Amino acid sequence: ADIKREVIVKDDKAETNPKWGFPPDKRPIELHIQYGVINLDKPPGPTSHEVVAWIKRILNLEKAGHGGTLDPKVSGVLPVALERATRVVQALLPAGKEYVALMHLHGDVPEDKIRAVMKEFEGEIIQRTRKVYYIEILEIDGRDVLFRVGVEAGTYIRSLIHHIGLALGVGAHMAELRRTRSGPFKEDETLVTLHDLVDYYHFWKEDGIEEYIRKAIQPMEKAVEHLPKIWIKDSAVAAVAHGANLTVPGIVKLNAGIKKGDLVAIMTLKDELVALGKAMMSTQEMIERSKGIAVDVEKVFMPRDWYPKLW
Amino acid sequence: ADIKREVIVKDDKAETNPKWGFPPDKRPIELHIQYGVINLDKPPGPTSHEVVAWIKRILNLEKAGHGGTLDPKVSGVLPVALERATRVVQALLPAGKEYVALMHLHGDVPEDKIRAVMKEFEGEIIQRTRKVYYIEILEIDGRDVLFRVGVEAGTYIRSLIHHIGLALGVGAHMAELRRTRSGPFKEDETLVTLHDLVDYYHFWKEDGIEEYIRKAIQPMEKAVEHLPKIWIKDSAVAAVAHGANLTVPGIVKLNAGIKKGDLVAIMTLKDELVALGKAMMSTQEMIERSKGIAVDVEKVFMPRDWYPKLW
Amino acid sequence: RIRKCPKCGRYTLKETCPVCGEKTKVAHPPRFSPEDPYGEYRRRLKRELLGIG
Amino acid sequence: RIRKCPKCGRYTLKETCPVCGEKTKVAHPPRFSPEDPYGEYRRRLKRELLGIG
Ligand SMILES: [Zn+2]
Ligand SMILES: [Zn+2]
Repeated sequence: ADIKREVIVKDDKAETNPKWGFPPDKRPIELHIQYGVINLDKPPGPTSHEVVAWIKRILNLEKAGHGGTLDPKVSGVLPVALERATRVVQALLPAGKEYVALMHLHGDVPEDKIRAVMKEFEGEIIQRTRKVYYIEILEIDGRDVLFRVGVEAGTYIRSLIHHIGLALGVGAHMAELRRTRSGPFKEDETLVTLHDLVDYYHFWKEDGIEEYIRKAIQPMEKAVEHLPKIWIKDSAVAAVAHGANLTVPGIVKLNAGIKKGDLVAIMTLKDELVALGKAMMSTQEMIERSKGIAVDVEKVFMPRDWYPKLW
Repeated sequence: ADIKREVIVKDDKAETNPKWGFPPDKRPIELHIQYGVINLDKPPGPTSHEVVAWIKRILNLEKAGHGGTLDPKVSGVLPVALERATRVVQALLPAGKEYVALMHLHGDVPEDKIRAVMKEFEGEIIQRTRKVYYIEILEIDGRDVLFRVGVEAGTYIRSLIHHIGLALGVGAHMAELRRTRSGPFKEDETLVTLHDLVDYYHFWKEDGIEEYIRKAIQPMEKAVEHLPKIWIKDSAVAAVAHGANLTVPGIVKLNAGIKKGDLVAIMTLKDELVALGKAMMSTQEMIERSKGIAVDVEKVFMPRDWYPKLW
Repeated sequence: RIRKCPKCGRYTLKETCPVCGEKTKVAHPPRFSPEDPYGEYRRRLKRELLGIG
Repeated sequence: RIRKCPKCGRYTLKETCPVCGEKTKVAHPPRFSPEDPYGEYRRRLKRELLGIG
């Protein structure tokens, strides 16, 4: 579920100060890292915590955090938010995930049966109740089944495989698991390894080449790409950056379909992430009304200095 | 305690058949490996068991075993006996050991005091009662003490360090440990690493060069170099190889100072290890008497075919 | 057991990619270690494959 | 922390050997891994340092 949401403009005349802030992808290298997220390919073996610890050491960081814990033996997409953007991984909690898994059946089962049974596991499953968007069988060799599966956040693949084994009557074991997608993070040019990071950091710090480290780290905004957004005026950015909740008068435009309780991303007119919050009203109410709290801000990312309050 | 023992000749005329057996260091490569021991430098991290498992995989072996378990975090001399020689590590149970250790004091102690206290730990210590042959302080930097220690088999260095910390009053922790010697195995040209083994095995199996793998593996006889020995006639070799205990009439020459109960190595006149056993009498009795069981054989290494029984 | 083709990025258990015909590799990044003995070496390969000197 | 000088094989905690004057290295063998990606590479260094082809 990552289909472009419709945008409804409340203030057609709103403009932004080019001197305040920065286009997300045009931030000075240090700032880029301070507000960056790494689309890391976690290696099997270490825990996610240990991997993050390594990243902090490699990039000489003070803080960092991962989104969606991958177990020790599991490899693949591991979003790691850095420094000031650390908490942006919260935007990934509800993100859907895709995995590639190797299932080992404990008894012989006809290929036709395996395909039919794994076709019925698409949809709601209970492990409590989660949704499996799709199960694509890549290869079947006797007792080994290699398949790709898209799932709702919080779905346990090991349990899914266990239930598939029960349905087949022979039982099954998850021999290997690799996450291929977490929300907006997938196996594309942005997927990097720990060795890549070590080398790119070297090219930057020793050779003065920031190009590679820059490409190896994405702006934190990448983490909220699948979230409903609310774009606000420069003045509202200052207020929110200083701890206030977002009020309706500060809204310029927003995505349709937002409803009270939803996790939303507050954005500047330059598409910079200001803060994550819980919508207090629906898109319609935000457009109709002219006052009141539109969002209860839970976490602010925007530093107070980018869109300063000037008295 | 590895001082050359005196040899007493009982049968001055004994000779050996050059066609039977092989000088230990002149065995065809396959046989050399079948009866070889590796002086491996264990890397920190894996357990000794895991390291042996790796060695079996690298050298495509069926059996292998280590002498003197080194803990996961400990590195250094790890004798690994291969295939048919696997059990020869038993000859290392009573072998003395040397380690290099880094001790971290939990409180400041004057350098003069540290040296005096670690000088008093040389000798008997209880951890139950074991002997510390020597403690040589290499370097002292504040709370860090790097020292070399020679100890009797079964001495726990961690406990030794703990007791030294108690004596200093501040307490101490063993930050790092490396075994530098186990019986006849030490850090010399024969010490090899797992990577060395992988590469030498490649040079042998792919390039047809056995020189390096040969040098990387020592004849099993190396493991009993510190043991009292009894050299026997070719005919006695056949009998012992076929399961019999060694009788006095089969003895050609032997080390002095052997006493009932001692672990001894039975050797052919070509210095090949025939078997390990428990002496049933003393050197003097073996020389004086002319009959009776001299050694209760516990493990036979010599295959039945090298010194065949011919009827 | 899980492998991938360096080309189309196809996941497979086979040693040779079925859709392209090339030796597949383990579908997971190399183990990481704080030592990194060949760091300077592989950097020279990149520093040369990217043109840096 | 435990280091050794490639020359006299002296054990020390210092970065530079005190008796020889050279950068010391960790007194323990490299971590082992079933992967060994550079196996062919280091073998070429030996296969050349030993003269094998
Ligand atoms: Zn392909
Ligand atoms: Zn030196």
